[PDB]
Parts: sequence; C-alpha cells; structure tokens
Amino acid sequence: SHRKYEAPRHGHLGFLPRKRAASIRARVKAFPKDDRSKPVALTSFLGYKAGMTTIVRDLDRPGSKFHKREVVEAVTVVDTPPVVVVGVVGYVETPRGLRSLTTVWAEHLSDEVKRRFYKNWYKSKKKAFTKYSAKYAQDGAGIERELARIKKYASVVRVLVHTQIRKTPLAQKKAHLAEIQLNGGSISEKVDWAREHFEKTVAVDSVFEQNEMIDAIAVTKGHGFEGVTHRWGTKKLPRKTHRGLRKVACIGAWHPAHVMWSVARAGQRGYHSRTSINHKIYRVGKGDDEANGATSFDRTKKTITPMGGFVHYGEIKNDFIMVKGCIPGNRKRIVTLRKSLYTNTSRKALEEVSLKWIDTASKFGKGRFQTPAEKHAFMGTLKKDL
Amino acid sequence: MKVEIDSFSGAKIYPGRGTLFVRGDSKIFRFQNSKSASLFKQRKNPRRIAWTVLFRKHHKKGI
Amino acid sequence: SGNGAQGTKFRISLGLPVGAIMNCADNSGARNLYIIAVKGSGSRLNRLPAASLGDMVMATVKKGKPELRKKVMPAIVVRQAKSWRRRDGVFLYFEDNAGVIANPKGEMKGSAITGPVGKECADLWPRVASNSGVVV
RNA sequence: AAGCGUUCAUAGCGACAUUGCUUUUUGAUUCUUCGAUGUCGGCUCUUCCUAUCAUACCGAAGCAGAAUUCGGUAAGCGUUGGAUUGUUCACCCACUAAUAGGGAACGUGAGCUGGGUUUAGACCGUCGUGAGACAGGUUAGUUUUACCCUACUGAUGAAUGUUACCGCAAUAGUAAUUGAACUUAGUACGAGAGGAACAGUUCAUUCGGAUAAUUGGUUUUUGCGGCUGUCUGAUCAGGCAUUGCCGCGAAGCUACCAUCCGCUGGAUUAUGGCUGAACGCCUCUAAGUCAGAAUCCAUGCUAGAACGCGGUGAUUUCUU
RNA sequence: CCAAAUGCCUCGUCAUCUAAUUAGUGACGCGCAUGAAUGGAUUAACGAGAUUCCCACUGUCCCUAUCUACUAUCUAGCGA
RNA sequence: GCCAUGGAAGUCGGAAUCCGCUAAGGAGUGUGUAACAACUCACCGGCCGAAUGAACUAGCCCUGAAAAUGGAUGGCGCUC
RNA sequence: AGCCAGAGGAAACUCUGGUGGAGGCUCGUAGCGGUUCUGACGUGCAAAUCGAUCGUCGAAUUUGGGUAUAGGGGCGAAAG
Ligand SMILES: [Mg+2]
Ligand SMILES: [Mg+2]
Ligand SMILES: [Mg+2]
Ligand SMILES: [Mg+2]
Ligand SMILES: [Mg+2]
Ligand SMILES: [Mg+2]
Ligand SMILES: [Mg+2]
Ligand SMILES: [Mg+2]
Ligand SMILES: [Mg+2]
Ligand SMILES: [Mg+2]
Ligand SMILES: [Mg+2]
Ligand SMILES: [Mg+2]
Ligand SMILES: [Mg+2]
Ligand SMILES: [Mg+2]
Ligand SMILES: [Mg+2]
Ligand SMILES: [Mg+2]
Ligand SMILES: [Mg+2]
Ligand SMILES: [Mg+2]
Ligand SMILES: [Mg+2]
Ligand SMILES: [Mg+2]
Ligand SMILES: [Mg+2]
Ligand SMILES: [Mg+2]
Ligand SMILES: [Mg+2]
Ligand SMILES: [Mg+2]
Ligand SMILES: [Mg+2]
Ligand SMILES: [Mg+2]
Ligand SMILES: [Mg+2]
Ligand SMILES: [Mg+2]
Ligand SMILES: [Mg+2]
Repeated sequence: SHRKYEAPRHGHLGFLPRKRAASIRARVKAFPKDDRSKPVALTSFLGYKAGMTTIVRDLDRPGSKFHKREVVEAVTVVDTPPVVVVGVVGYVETPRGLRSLTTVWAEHLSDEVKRRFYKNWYKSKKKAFTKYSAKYAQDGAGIERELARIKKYASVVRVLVHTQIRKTPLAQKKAHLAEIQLNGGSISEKVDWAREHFEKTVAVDSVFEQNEMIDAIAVTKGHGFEGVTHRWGTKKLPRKTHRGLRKVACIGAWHPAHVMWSVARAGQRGYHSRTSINHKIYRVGKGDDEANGATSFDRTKKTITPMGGFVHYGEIKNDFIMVKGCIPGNRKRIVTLRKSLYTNTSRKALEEVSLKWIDTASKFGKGRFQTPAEKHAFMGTLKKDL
Repeated sequence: MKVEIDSFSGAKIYPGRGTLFVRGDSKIFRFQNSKSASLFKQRKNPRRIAWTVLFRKHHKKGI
Repeated sequence: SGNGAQGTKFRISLGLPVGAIMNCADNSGARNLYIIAVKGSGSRLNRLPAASLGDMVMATVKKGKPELRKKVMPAIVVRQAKSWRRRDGVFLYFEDNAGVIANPKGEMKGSAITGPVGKECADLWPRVASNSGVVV
C-alpha cells in the first residue's frame, strides 16, 4: 500500500556514487564556449584555498530593503601565485570524442613540477625530461615539427600549467600540474600563445577580474565512513528502537527482492568532486602589495592575512582571489577556479562590489583586534619586554 | 563602519561579532563575545571582573 | 506573513513552533497567546510550523479576559528571544516571546504595545509600527 | 437521449434501458502453504500506476472582470501540522498551491513498536444446574538469531612490458520546486459592486550540494579559574571521588539554530496556425510546414568500462 | 445506582474541558442485559493498580549535533 | 400578410403560407438590424463542362482502450 | 495513652505548655522482594542473569537446622 504520507526524497540522486574522488585535484569537466575573436586567455586558474574572513560593503541593488546600506558577508580567500606554463596539448576531433594528438613541453622544467612525475623523488637520479630537453639542443627543429602538427590539426588547444607551490606555506614541495583550455584566437594564435609563454608565469589578474562570477572545482572535505542519518539526512528512529536508531527502518519492499540503488545506505561522506557556480570575485589582490586588506574606507596599511595568520594555512605572501561565500574543499586544498560557462545577467551579477572593510582579527579564537598596532593602542604597554 | 562597545567589558565590537541583547526595559546591550554575554547573564558586576575596561579605570591601571 | 503584509520580510530564524505560548504585548485583555499555526508556512512531514519575528500567526488565548478566550484569532509576533541575524551582520534577540492580537487584514485589536518591538515587525506591519513605542 | 437547464437533448446534467473496465471493497472458490511464509495498525524508507488535488501549457462554458465548472497533453514536481480513537476507516481544528486516489506478499516485525486481536491471572453483564460460553465490555501479560550467499552501500585489487603524469568519454545516474509582496494598477473588464494578467523587481516555501568568516551548540584542550569531601604534617604543589562539580573555554565537528551556491540550448505533447488537395468550394493534414508544456534529449553536474581508448616522461651492466 | 471495569444500538443526548476530544468529568435513563452479604450506595486514609486534566520540567518531538568509555576495526595467541 | 412586440414588417412567440408576373423569386434558409432594410440561401439564366447526391452493408485501420519492478507476436526486427 | 505544671470560668467544665514514647504508622540502609525501562543479554556471566528504577523494611517479618505431611496423594492468604 501507499506511503500514507507523502514526503520528498532524502539526498540527491544525481550526485552518485557517494564515493571517494579519483584525484585530490578535481578535474575540469567543461570549459566555456570559445569565441575566437577575443585574445588568447586562460579559461581557468589553479589555487590553494587559504581560508575565510568577513567583509562589509554597501549593497547596491534598488528594491531591496538593505539598499545603500552596509551588509556583512562571508568571503573565502584563495592563494593564487602565478602558474608557470610548461606545455601545450593539441586535441583533434573524432567520431568518438576529443583526442590528444601530441604534446610539446618547455625545454626547462623546474624541480617543483619534476617532482610531480616522481613517487620517490629523493632516491631517483632525476632523469625526467632529460632526453626530451635535447630536442631543443641543435636548433629545435623537432619541437617545431610537433607545434606545426598542433597548428594543422587539433581543433581544441589546451595549455599545461603548474603551480609555484614554493611561494606557498604548504609542506607539499610538489606542484600541481593541470590542463587549462585556451580560448580566444584561432588554432594558430593559441599555439603561438602557448609557445611564447613557455617557462613564463601567468598572473591571476590577466585571467580574472573583480565583480565577475567564477566557479570553484575542488574535492570536498573527507569525513570517512558515515551512517545514513548524516550522509542522507534521514529521520532518526524513535528512542524506543531496539537494535539501532541511526538507520533506515525499511530498506525496501518485498518485491523487487533486492535492495534498490536509491535507498539511503551507510558509506563514504565527503572527498567528492564538486563544481559550484556563480561565485562573484570581490577582490583580485596582489602579492607585492602591502595594504591588501585595506580598502578605500579603511586606509589601514594591512594585508589580507588575519592577525596571527590563517589558521592551518599560514600567511598569504602571493596574489589572491577573494570570492563571495563558500567554495567546496577545506584549507590547504588545491582548487580550480573556472570562468562562467554562460553569461549571467541576474542583477546579482553585473553589480560592482566595493569593499568597505576586511576582517583581519584572529581566527584562532575571538580575535578582538585587527592589527598589532590597534592591540597595542587599546591595551597599552605590557610586562613583556620590548 | 560603526565599531560598537561591549556593554560589559568595554571591548571593540567589529561588524559581525558577538550578540546584541534587548532587555525587557528595552535597553540595548552589546557583547563582543559569549564570555562577556554569559557573565552578564549571570549578573556579574563588570567593575569586579579584573579584565573589563570598567574595572581598569576603577582601579586606575595604566594611567 | 500571509495577507495584509506591507511588503516582504527577509528570513528570520524560526523560534516559535506551534504549541508555543508567547506573551501578549497589547492592552486588548489577553495575557498570553498560544500559537496554533503560522501563516504562509510550508508543508513538511513531521515538521512543526514555526513562527518568527513579524509573522502573522493564528493563536488562542489561554490566560486573559474570558471574552477573548476559547477562540482563534490572528496575531503578530513582535518579540522573539531566539537569536537571529540581520543582513548587517548583527545577531540579536529579546528576553521573551511577545505578540499582539490582530485581525486578518493586519490592523491591531489593541491600541498600545508594552515593550520593545522588532524592526522587522514594525516595517512589515504599519499598524504595529503606529502603536509601537520604542523599536529595538 | 425522454427530460432538466428562462427558450435550448447533449455549456453542465440526464430518466427508462444497454456496453464495458478495474482488482485498492465484500462475496464466491479451496489450487499452494498446517515436519509454521510471523497476524492488525502506526512509525521509517524507496519506487511504481494514473482513474490529476496542486503546479506548466492549452481547449470549452449558461467564460464581461473576478471566482468557478467541464475537458486535453502531462505522474516532471509536491500533496502538511494537530484534538479524539489501537484503529484501518471516521470526524473536526488549522495552515497551504494542494492537503488526489492507489500499488509494491492488504510493501516493509532477524527494521522498530506492541495500543488491538489471539494463550495462561482477574472483574462485570447476559446465558448455562454445573464445568463453562460470549466475532460483549475491562485490566495485566518474555517480540529470539545474520558472522553465510545474493542484493545494495562504500573500499582494495592480479593480469595490460614496467613505471609515472596528463587526458578523452561509452555507459549509468541527474534536480530543483512553489508562493507572496511591490509595480503593472484600482488599470483593462464592468452600470456598479468588484477586480485581472504579461514584462520588471524584491523576497519567501520545499528540496539539494557544499562550507565554517560570524552566531549558537558540543568540551578529555581535563586549557584556565573556582568549590566540596578526604589524603599527602602545614605551605607550595598535588592524588582520589569510575570525566567529582561549577563558570569560561580555543581547535575540531556541526545547525534552515549559521552562511553561500543551485545553468541554458535543441527536439516535442495537447493546442492554435500556414500553404494545400482529397471533394472545381472549404479544410492545421493527406504530401509539406510554423509556433508551442513543469515533457524528452542535450549543455551542465557525478562516476568512469577495475576485459573502452589517447598523448607524454623515464625506462636498470661495472648488477650470475 | 448507571452508556459505570456492567448499554447492543453507540462515537447515545446535553453540559463542561480543547482551536479541534470515539478520551475525561458532570447530568439524563423502559437499564440488549444495573440493583441489594450471587451484597447496594457511599466513604477519610492507603495503592510499583486503571484513567483524565493542570503547573513545573525537560532532546518525547520540531531537528538533530557533539563528547567520553567499552565494542565493532586491524594485529599476536586462542578459537566455537 | 395578421396578431404581438417602444420594435419585429420571412428569421421573441403564436400563426398562416392565396396567385399576378414569370427563364427565377419562398410573405422564407440563415447572417442579421432597436426594427425593417441590406446581404445570403431555395430557386432561375447571357459563364464553365465530367459525372454527382442520399441512404445503408462489411473488409482492414483508427477512436472507444486506465495499474501499479523493466519486458516481451518467444527474441531481433519486419511496412508492394 | 499515662503523668507534671499552669491558665480561664459563678457552676458545669474548657484550654495551654511540658513529659512520655504508642502504632500489623511513616522516610530510608542491611535484609526480603521483583514494578518499569516491555533497558542489557538473548548460540548469555546465567536453562531466568545484569544495570538503573522500584515495593517493603520491627512484623500476617526474614532465615538456618531439626521434624511432619507422598502421587488421585500431599500442600495451597487459591495461581491449577
Ligand atoms: Mg500517495
Ligand atoms: Mg569555503
Ligand atoms: Mg576559528
Ligand atoms: Mg491521463
Ligand atoms: Mg502486509
Ligand atoms: Mg522482513
Ligand atoms: Mg520481530
Ligand atoms: Mg497488548
Ligand atoms: Mg548520459
Ligand atoms: Mg588548571
Ligand atoms: Mg581537593
Ligand atoms: Mg588512593
Ligand atoms: Mg569506589
Ligand atoms: Mg487558409
Ligand atoms: Mg563525469
Ligand atoms: Mg579506467
Ligand atoms: Mg445504564
Ligand atoms: Mg465523549
Ligand atoms: Mg488529551
Ligand atoms: Mg457519565
Ligand atoms: Mg515483438
Ligand atoms: Mg510499616
Ligand atoms: Mg513504612
Ligand atoms: Mg514504607
Ligand atoms: Mg533495601
Ligand atoms: Mg521493546
Ligand atoms: Mg526486555
Ligand atoms: Mg499420580
Ligand atoms: Mg481424589
């Protein structure tokens, strides 16, 4: 017989299987549609999520009852040192799908990306790309042969970048290598753009800008094996329930004589690839720019790092992106920021954000001071020596 | 920007921080964090809590 | 909430489910308001309809004048005591749970309000704002 | 289709008759099960049907507007909180867009519960000489086992010359939903009473995926402070009180108790059209063809075939 | 004395209790089928008896989160 | 044409439906008008030029034709 | 209960403060039970246990030993 009481399903069937991700760097499964009139730019960037903080700004949207008033919003800051372009991959079109036809690498690879090709770096002879580097030796004719194939064929062109994780307070020592599609220009311009940027960095201000919607692509935070109450949001059973109450009472009817794929069952929670869209950029900050955290309204010569540092990450000494709200994944986690796949004109987009204040009070407690000079002025001179 | 003052501890209240309390006599109170809010709810005297600003001037410390 | 409201209300944290008894803030005669229903409340299995500041509710009178008792009348919540966040980042709350008796059209049955009134309730109900004194 | 519907069979109905469908009623049968298929209801959870309550797009009206009624495609997406009752059923209160009907061994007891029925105790009423009977009422009454196989949820993994990195995408899943308020606009419509809709904006309901700047919750941070009783001769400093207790309490986890985020292209159904014959006229239809739904397929999102595939790096001697 | 632990019809009728009551209480009584030591009516006190309502109180619930110990987990031995 | 209708003069409602002209013209088929009217039809020709209308009869096809795990002319598929 | 002192009153008589320590009284240990969780366990620690919560706790109390009653028999504050 019927349920006797209708209710919506628990959990989303399109986010299955709730299994661990294949890689800790979530892959980009779609790039924006290419219009070849614009110059050759990157379609996404790589970053390390540093943490979250607080802003104040004036809302600019008529109709709202907080129009022209100071609203408080949560932002997340991601550490984005420039990516080093070290390769290019041509993709031919085929009645089975895109297919890499060939790849060309820069003649010099840093050790931070050479480490990516090693499981045991410290024992090896470090032989990676040593014979390939002799293809530029005489005059680089063989390299020019491969680049010409990408120009002739390869209707889709993607570039290879690796992070400068040395300039980051991670213990990792090993950079993250990824493919980023090149939009703008035709195939020849895309190949020429890749060739001219070999061994050269690409700043985040050239691919991103303030007030535009970008998407986050990261693996979420792992939680291990989890029961059905916190994995699917199913009702806890009554207190009187014998042999367990954090369960699903009926896991199926008699017929079909099987457990269904759509029944909530215990398993892995978190560490799933997720792609969240429509994160407005609130600030594109710069590394060699003291007063990162200052705005037009603060003028306090302070960076974006909270007082005492970002908890579990460190200080931000490089450039950064600062998007509204929360993105998937935790601190220290490699995140891919991608430009919007469609043009958003919501009026929640298209609106210019001017920050009025950035929080730098410590996130290691109830931080009550924005800067050490502010703490010194309020609290006075202490017993601790100078 | 409007940086408030703790009604119990004389602390700077930056936007977003702590809790505002409206009493039955319609008197506003502002607490920077739940340490000061809880002490207010327990009816502790701010003049006898050694780290509050009200205590510090009552005993003329750091003059 | 419902009909009679002069505009929209940004979401306030719900703290007053059905079966809650809140104070009566007006001079209509009632001393408490027993919430039986929330106007404009959704349907979810086993979820209690819950009210917030400035919500029209349907309530009975348990303690008060006999002519107001044993009847369902509408009411507007004016104090919440459950902490809630405004869009300027401040988390605030009152001491108690207070409401005023209203009609479905939204105008107030009493002529005065005892105590502070939430700003969200005053903005959404002009007749509560008229009879209110201090607001937050 | 005799009549009803001011006139008017067929807007909406519809007598006298008559043709069916269904297996959510109850009968009827006794084919299976009596070396036992756990038995009512409720809770929990998933999925399916459509005979559609709502929501999308429509057609019709005894459709002026408004609100309704009939009907089409359509099950994509929802269909509630309570008083009484064990109740299925019922009844009322109230919210809501709506509170549609069903199925899945009358779904679901090694998932629960055990209020009922249906052991043994006991009381009443009626019946019986009696022992006792009552699909009459009342009260008390042990709810056992998974570690096997499959299924499902997650997790490894031999073989591919080795190893590493970067990728494609067959297939499978798929998700968003509904309302209010302002404006339109007291406008169209209407004699008035009343009173819309499209576009625009601001919010909200329900669901989902995350996240932890803030706020709240949690506290073996036994971190700090305090308090009781006892022990270490006192002090200092501690032990014990099965985490002694109290207040605060970072980190971590976490809440519609917090915040953020939840895409746009094509092809279509009903229907309305174009051109246009059959039928020298007409006609959305026969050949062609336009628009067009909460539909479908893609864009997008998740997984990645551990017997689908591509590109790229390095590939072992002073080593039987 | 009563729709009672006894009334089928029956969720009897009225009142009260609630927003709403097959429950509770108070009334009515041709009562299928109440009733006088097969004891009737009442009754202070008592009851791990049955039942209803109210205050207090709370994770029973809205709506679930978190912590601890012992398991479960993996390992050595043992081994149904 | 008669009533009747503020108003119906073939077309609310009743009621009749005579012959003079005639190749044809019914006080009437409808659109209709406040009402005639006007227009249209029945009918007639200086205009075409091959069959057409009504009633039915039954072959196949279609509508009637709604169920619950995904599924069954045995399967694939099949349209002179 | 009994007893002592005191107060009021015309008489009957009434009242107060102490003392005393009764009761198949009562709160509650040991003990004796075994209400509820319908908790744990439920191939157990256990063919009836464990934990909390409970009843009773100076007598119709609890209990050792001795003794009597034996199967259509016993014994039963009565449940076959
Ligand atoms: Mg249903
Ligand atoms: Mg984040
Ligand atoms: Mg923190
Ligand atoms: Mg249908
Ligand atoms: Mg069944
Ligand atoms: Mg079963
Ligand atoms: Mg069972
Ligand atoms: Mg029972
Ligand atoms: Mg697919
Ligand atoms: Mg300490
Ligand atoms: Mg001590
Ligand atoms: Mg000791
Ligand atoms: Mg001890
Ligand atoms: Mg036409
Ligand atoms: Mg994928
Ligand atoms: Mg694979
Ligand atoms: Mg009687
Ligand atoms: Mg009753
Ligand atoms: Mg009740
Ligand atoms: Mg009675
Ligand atoms: Mg076939
Ligand atoms: Mg006693
Ligand atoms: Mg006693
Ligand atoms: Mg006792
Ligand atoms: Mg005892
Ligand atoms: Mg049980
Ligand atoms: Mg038990
Ligand atoms: Mg015998
Ligand atoms: Mg005998």
